[PDB]
Amino acid sequence: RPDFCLEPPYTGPCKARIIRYFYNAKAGLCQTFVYGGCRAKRNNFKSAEDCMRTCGGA
Repeated sequence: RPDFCLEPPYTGPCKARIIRYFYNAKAGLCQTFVYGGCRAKRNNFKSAEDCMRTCGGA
């Protein structure tokens, strides 16, 4: 797994409320967070499957 999977979720400086998935490396699962709408980082996915496919295991 890519190092980016270990980064904390980043909402960013925009004020939208867009529900996205991030890999929570401490729990070993993809969870939702609120993305603000601009300046997304890599541990930000539109679906749980893509999240899990990129960053997970079991």
